[PDB]
Amino acid sequence: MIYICGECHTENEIKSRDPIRCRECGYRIMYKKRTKRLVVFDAR
Amino acid sequence: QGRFRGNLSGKRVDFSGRTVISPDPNLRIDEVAVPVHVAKILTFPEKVNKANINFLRK
Amino acid sequence: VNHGMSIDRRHVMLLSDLMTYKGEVLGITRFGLAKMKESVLMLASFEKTADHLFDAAY
Amino acid sequence: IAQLRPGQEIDLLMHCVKGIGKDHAKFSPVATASYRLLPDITLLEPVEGEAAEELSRCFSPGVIEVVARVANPRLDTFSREIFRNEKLKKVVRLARVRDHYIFSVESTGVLPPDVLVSEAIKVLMGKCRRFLDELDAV
Amino acid sequence: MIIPVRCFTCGKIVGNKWEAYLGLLQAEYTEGDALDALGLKRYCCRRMLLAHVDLIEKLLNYAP
Amino acid sequence: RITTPYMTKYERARVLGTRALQIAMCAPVMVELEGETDPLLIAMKELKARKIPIIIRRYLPDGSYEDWGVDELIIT
Amino acid sequence: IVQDEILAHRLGLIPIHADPRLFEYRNQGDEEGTEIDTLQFRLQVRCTRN
Amino acid sequence: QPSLHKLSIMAHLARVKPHRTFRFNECVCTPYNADFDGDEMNLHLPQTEEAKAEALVLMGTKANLVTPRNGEPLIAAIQDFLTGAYLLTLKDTFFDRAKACQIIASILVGKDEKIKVRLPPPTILKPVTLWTGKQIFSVILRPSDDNPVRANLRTKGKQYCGKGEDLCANDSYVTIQNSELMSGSMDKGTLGSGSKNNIFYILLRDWGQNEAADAMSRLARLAPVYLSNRGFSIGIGDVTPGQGLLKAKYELLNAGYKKCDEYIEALNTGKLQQQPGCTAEETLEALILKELSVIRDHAGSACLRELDKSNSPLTMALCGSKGSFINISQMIACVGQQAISGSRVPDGFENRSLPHFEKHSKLPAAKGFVANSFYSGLTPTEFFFHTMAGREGLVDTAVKTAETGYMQRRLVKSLEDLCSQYDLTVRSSTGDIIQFIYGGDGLDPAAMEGKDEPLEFKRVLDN
Amino acid sequence: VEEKWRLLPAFLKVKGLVKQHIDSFNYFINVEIKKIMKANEKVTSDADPMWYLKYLNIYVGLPDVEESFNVTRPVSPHECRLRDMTYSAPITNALPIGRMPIMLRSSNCVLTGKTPAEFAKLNECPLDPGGYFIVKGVEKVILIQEQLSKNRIIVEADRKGAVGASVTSSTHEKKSRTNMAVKQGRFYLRHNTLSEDIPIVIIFKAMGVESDQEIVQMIGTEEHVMAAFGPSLEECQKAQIFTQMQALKYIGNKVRRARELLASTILTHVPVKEFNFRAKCIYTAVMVRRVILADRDYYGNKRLELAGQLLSLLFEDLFKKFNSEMKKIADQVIPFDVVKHMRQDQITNGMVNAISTGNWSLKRFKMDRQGVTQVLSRLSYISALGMMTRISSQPRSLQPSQWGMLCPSDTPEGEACGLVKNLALMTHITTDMEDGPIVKLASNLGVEDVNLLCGEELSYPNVFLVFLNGNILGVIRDHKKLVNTFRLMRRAGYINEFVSISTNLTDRCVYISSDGGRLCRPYIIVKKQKPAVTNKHMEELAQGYRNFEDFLHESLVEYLDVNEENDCNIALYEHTINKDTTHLEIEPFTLLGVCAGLIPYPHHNQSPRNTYQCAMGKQAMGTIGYNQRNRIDTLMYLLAYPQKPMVKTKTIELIEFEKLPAGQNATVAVMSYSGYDIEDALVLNKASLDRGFGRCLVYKNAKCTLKRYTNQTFDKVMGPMLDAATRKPIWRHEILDADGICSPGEKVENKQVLVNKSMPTQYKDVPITYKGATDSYIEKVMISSNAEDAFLIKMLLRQTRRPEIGDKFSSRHGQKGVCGLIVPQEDMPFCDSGICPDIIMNPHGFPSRMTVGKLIELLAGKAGVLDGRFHYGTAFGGSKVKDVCEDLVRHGYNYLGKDYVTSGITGEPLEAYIYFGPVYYQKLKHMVLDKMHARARGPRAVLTRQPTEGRSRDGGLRLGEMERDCLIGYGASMLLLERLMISSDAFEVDVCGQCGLLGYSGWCHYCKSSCHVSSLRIPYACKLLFQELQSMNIIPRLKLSKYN
RNA sequence: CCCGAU
Ligand SMILES: [Mg+2]
Ligand SMILES: [Zn+2]
Ligand SMILES: [Zn+2]
Ligand SMILES: [Zn+2]
Repeated sequence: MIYICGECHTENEIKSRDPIRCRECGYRIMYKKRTKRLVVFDAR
Repeated sequence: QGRFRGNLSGKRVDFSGRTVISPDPNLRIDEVAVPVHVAKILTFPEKVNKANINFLRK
Repeated sequence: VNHGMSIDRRHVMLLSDLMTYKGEVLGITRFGLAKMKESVLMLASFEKTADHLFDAAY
Repeated sequence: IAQLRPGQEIDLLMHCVKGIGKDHAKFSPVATASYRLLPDITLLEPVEGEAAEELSRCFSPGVIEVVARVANPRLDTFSREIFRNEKLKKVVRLARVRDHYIFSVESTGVLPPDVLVSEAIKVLMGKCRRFLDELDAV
Repeated sequence: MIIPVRCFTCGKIVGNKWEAYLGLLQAEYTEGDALDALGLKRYCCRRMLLAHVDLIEKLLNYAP
Repeated sequence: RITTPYMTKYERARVLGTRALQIAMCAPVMVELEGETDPLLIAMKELKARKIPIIIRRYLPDGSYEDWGVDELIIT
Repeated sequence: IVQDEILAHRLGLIPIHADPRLFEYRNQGDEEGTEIDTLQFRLQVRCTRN
Repeated sequence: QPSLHKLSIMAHLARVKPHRTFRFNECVCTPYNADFDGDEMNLHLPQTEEAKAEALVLMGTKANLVTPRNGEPLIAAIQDFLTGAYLLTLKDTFFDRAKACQIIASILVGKDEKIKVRLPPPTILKPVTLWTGKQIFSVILRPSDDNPVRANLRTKGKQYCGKGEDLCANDSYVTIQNSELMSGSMDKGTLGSGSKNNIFYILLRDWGQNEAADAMSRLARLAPVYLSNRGFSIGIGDVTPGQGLLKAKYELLNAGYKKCDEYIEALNTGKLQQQPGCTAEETLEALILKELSVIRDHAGSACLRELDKSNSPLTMALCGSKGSFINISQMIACVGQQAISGSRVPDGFENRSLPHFEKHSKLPAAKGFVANSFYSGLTPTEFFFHTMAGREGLVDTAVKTAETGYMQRRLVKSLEDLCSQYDLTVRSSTGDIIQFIYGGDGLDPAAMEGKDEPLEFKRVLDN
Repeated sequence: VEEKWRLLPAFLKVKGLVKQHIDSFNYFINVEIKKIMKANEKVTSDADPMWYLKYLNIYVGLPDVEESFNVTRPVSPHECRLRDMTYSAPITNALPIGRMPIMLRSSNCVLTGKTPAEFAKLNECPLDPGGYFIVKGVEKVILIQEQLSKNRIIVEADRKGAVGASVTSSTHEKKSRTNMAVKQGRFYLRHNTLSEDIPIVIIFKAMGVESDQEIVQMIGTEEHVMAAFGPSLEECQKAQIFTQMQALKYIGNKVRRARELLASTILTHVPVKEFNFRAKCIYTAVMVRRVILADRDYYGNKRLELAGQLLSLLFEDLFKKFNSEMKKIADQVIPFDVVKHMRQDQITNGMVNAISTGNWSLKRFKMDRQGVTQVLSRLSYISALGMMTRISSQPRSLQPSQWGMLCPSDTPEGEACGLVKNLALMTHITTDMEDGPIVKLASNLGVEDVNLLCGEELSYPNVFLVFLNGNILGVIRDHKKLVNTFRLMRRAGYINEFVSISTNLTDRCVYISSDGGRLCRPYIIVKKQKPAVTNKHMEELAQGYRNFEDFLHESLVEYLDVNEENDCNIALYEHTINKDTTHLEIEPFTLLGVCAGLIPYPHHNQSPRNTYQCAMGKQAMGTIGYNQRNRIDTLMYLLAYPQKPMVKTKTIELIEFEKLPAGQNATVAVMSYSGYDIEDALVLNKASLDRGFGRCLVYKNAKCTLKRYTNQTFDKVMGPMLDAATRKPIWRHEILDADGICSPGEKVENKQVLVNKSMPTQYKDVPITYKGATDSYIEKVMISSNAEDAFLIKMLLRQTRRPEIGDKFSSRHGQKGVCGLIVPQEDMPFCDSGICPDIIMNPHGFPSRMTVGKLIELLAGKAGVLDGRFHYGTAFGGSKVKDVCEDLVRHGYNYLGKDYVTSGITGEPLEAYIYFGPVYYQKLKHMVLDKMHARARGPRAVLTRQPTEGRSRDGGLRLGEMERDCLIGYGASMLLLERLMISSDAFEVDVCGQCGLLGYSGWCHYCKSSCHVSSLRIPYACKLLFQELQSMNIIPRLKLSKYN
């Protein structure tokens, strides 16, 4: 599990039941990394 | 809101849908164009009566 | 006819003849329905649902 | 295609297919493929004496000569400014030839426009030979 | 957002005429004859540059 | 014998109402039908051929009645 | 920051100089392509600071 | 969902199309009171086979073509079809066998594809041969050869010529003989909803209801195919006043203002005669309104004289498709006095309508008169008074439906349990007689002809 | 004379739009919290009188948030929008009291002063109005309420001339309504504490003026109708021998449910008395004076209570509840901060709960104003700015006193056709002030009261009596000197600019109003026929070498409220200046709001067609802010390629609407085509929609939070259940990503699971699934703690919809239209130069609606694109047609715009010319995918067993009782049994023959004999009627019969 | 309850 900070944008490997703070920040808005699967789109 | 004026007379109804309307002059005055997705949901129980046996099997 | 709005007289010949057929002119209010109808649920589906149901149980 | 800021990626494969333009307009081989009938403008009355240069600025610029002569009619956009003049509108009838038009093909660049037209005729002929072979079956 | 790469009515390729248009407006070129330099004859392909706003340089600021 | 000899629109509706529901329960059909699978479309073929096994019981509001065969009526 | 479909739609409107009538139509669904029907393109852009 | 009359629920046959909108023919939209501006409407589906026939027979559109208030037809052409068929049956149109077989062959789909459509012989033969417009409108009433419809109708029209029965050059006098339009042009009053002498009402009574619904579903297919290839279009050239209006409106605004300056001055400075209604400063305003409505209607007549034919809002007003001649005078010439609930606008400030005018000013353009038309654009005081008079329309529809919704409810909660019994008497639910025959004659108001008479014998004998 | 419009962009920088929300709150923070401490110092208790708690000051700091013991970190407002917190700052020896939320762009918010570069790191849009609190994550506005004035002698017409002054106690504890009635020709003083309509001369003798000569001298010395005060009451007073002052308190001393010297202070309050009642008598006498000489909706009477005035109604009450509970504690533990820190819950969860649930439930002021706050509508940009300038009422018709203050055309329709107004551009609501220098100049300029003989203030012309804020302050012989001298003084700047002196000559009362809450507006002063702006001033403002507030002190611009506008001669333009002009008008397009004003040429349309757009302008679908991608809101509509309009107005530039527009501008060609455009419908083409004309972006939002319970167990987000392989469920846990939360950048079908929120009862999983109808792609997934730190997780679902059949477009003139048909491009009437249209519009929308302003946008737009220019069509001005039309001629076009087309289908040219050009078509948020609905057979409601209400709950739409009568009138009997018993409530019940009552199943419990019990067939709702009738004592005893 | 649709 790798999450991206609010504005620091550092990948922070947290685990479960862990506060969502950040390395090099304290900001608690952590988005998730984009998926790894082949996503098919239609140009219509 | 009570049972008389809203649950005994004006009661909600199954097999009923609601969309936005748009014109179609290419229909006869007696016909409404119904979308496919609605027409696959609203169903009519047609009993099987020796004339719609092959039609309902199909 | 003052407001445009043409109408058959046979509709007004019915509304007047209902309104005055039990003796006196019975205006179509909540009160005139009690003097027009005998059945309770037709009165009870109209206004004053509380009193019309208890009084017809009395 | 898109704009980026540092740390951002775009990674994608594409698939191209052969599509009719009426399926979706991204398959359209031509920007505009319109046509217009060639106009011809006949001065019924001879015009001269400063009404000619009045009729010059009335039309499209290149169309006219100055007496008044309708020098080259093909360049006329139909502003229809004559009818604002109230004097020359009785003088000249404006008209367009029916069986003489002007095509104007401008390709997007897939095929050169002299091969777009010769393909356009080629599939109309194929659309009617597709039907003439239906009657040969029946 | 970003410049739509077609005209909506005719479909002239107009997405490649944005930074070439902004490069013209950086110079003296008036709003009118800048689009005559890019080969935009009819007005429907002319409004795709004229009436367009470029939010994508502004959204990028708020997208680290 | 005293009511209207015209089949009203409320009698044509219910005669087509119940002859449709009868023929949708495998009733015997009277019109040697030609591929109509909607039971309602069979019933209008029954009405126009004037073969419907139904007698309308018309109630005068005093309580007396007056029968009327659907053969014996003037449809529109 | 450009959305996925709007990117995928804006890749659609780009014309492609490979002429047709070398290729044929896509018969089935056939999302794999058969190199007689399709023509693949790659786009890999990752920007940094200079 | 705001069901206001019997025609808001109607049955329809259902054809599964490819979209998510409920699409119906636009002739049946005035019974629903349904425009297509984002309106939604519900679709119930009856389950038992008995409730399927009760929808089809009683509530079908082929049965309820006619509203039960008057007997008028509600399902008839709206908007474009009326202004399509007026522009087609107008005297000037002529089609060659190119366009004639193209407009006619539009009417060949969907129960109509199996008829040998008979083009009538053309009405010009020798110098060029070509059809006329009205001869193609006759193909709507009788497309085949073996069609049994012979429609007959003779009536007046809008912009009626006044003198002359059918022979005057204005040509607003319809005469159909045996479903062939012989003279006249199809107005709203000969095709639309509300008139008891349009053809779809005449085809209903005389020839069954299947031929009226077919001839109405023929016109809805035919008239756009003509109009989309004829190109009826509005523009701002259709709103600009010519030269003749401006010199007419300028004098009418001056000579209409000299007198109202004197009629005000004849009141306060001296002695003014009084109308019998009230005192001064009440009949002054009623004499102001007479001279201002002189202005907006003479300029409204100055507009209509110079307005060239084939003007688009004029053509939409001759046939009554959309907007009368009042709207053309408002758009072009001059929109008149803006009235609030039947008077000049009341002073919201002290003795003054807006603080731009003077105190106790009874002047025009200070108590609600707007001088500029919508083309030349309203001015800020004029735009405010038009807004003030405009909101009384919007406010009253909010409060009327708050009352007539209740008045619909009290009415139907007393009057619901009456039905004309089989011995022609109309009784209550309890057996008590209200009427001995329904309405004296026992006659449907729905089937009733105009004048509250079932026949109108002049029409039937000529038919 | 040429350029005076420049005063408006200088006014908007200072105090114009959404700055009246802010200044009102900035007054509330920086003044009103220090005027409640002066009212509520000295917390004393009786159980110990030797201690005292005395507040010195309250400071309200910067917004902060703690997540632990003492981190105390600050917050940006677009973090509270994500973490569902509440953007608030602490309230404060020097110890905290509570926390109060701060509206954005306030004096203590973070966003003020900072550059657009710093708005990025705070993740906030610079083109964002502010004036909205962020409470519990959502963003609420306090809507401007309008109340009637305070202590106003209103002369109504209940039966004949009743007058009631709704006095509001400056000591705000109560608000009483001491109205005065006339019964059979006699005056009375009805109150709500009085048990009897007592005659007024009873009051007058109770008020100290005992003799009857004085009372008439008060009411009328000139007798002509005030003699008919005589045999009314002072005879009726004298008819019972009751001439005595003490005895006439005694009749009051009975009915008031010696003891009434005090209780006459709770009657006509704000006239002050120190047991010298002479000031009270004249104010009652003037109230009688009106009646014998004898507008509720007129905007000199309507004062507006803003967001900062309305919070001071709350915080004073919440401070008192904090205050009185200190007395309840100090009287509990004495027979002190440490018993106060738990009352940080009192203010904070008191203030926040009043904004989120919009309820001032204040029993202390007896007011229960419901729905004061509203969630912001972030549909477009102007649907946010159209909420900031909004006024809710407590009549429907437009009054002309709203000229210049409110928008005439911006209103809803329906329930609120004239009850929800919108502020215009150049307005300003006033704040309160002190009344010191107003009185100090009043008593110098000449006034005298309480020494003047009763007779003076009467029909004599030179007795204009000065009234300030509703309290009489003397009488002046010469009204003109007073009105003129105050006005010169205000212009000079000695008196506050906002105060207004107005004079009513019908009743001689001048009216100095320093009320605060008055609707105000600026005008250019016209001394003699030359105005005061002088152009050169309009040039100073050009370089900035001067500011709009320098115009005020130079006596060039005057603020006028509605009351002063009775006394002025406002000239609209320069050329309408008269001999007695008084004030002039700055820029006359400012009478329109901000939702109208967007319209080009509103002065050419019929006026009920601008009003349709003011609703649809808020419904537009466009861009929201520059932070529109970082916002995770519940429903956010975005356009793919917005375009600024070709015909802009002038209000569009001041709002900077073109900086973030809404809607494209498509080349329409108004003509009738194919008959699929009949009732306002409009044909699009299937090439522009393939080229991206108005592609939608509808962004939903699903969320969950994982709370730790009191059981000390918590929620889990355990990953997918792989079955027989690493592959996840058949499609159910396919997008989960193995951390629980679904993966961003992936599509979600129907009934696919977003998170596995599992709950402790032992774990029952409550999977948060995405319902929808169509698929949606995850764009962002945010993970945070809320205030009570419980791991909230927020999704964000893309969806793009090309506009297909059904999708409502409007046309910037209120001519909205569902897109009836989408033809291919090659079937569409191309003109000569090749331009096929996008949106064929029907020409029948024009001659009935008379929207001529649309017909000029096809002209001003078409000349605009051809010249490379944006044509101003503002209100009451802009580019005229006689110069636009001669610009088409230079580019070789028709001078009306009607271009010769040839038809696409048949190939021959069209018989008539077709109007043609670009007009601004804005797509709006009524797309048919959100409204397509059908219910075959689904959930029934648990109580009444009918189908549920709503499409979110799988629907069923109410065949109402109005449609019951339609089904009655057709005579369809068997339909109604099918439609209201068979397919709604198909129930089956058992009753018995004898004693007929509902007995369950096979036998009836009453009379156990089981033999008579015979089943019925009934709707369930009727069975629930019988069973709830029988619950009370009404017993429907059914008596069955067999089918005959 | 608000909002919004008609
Ligand atoms: Mg509507
Ligand atoms: Zn960080
Ligand atoms: Zn183009
Ligand atoms: Zn029993």
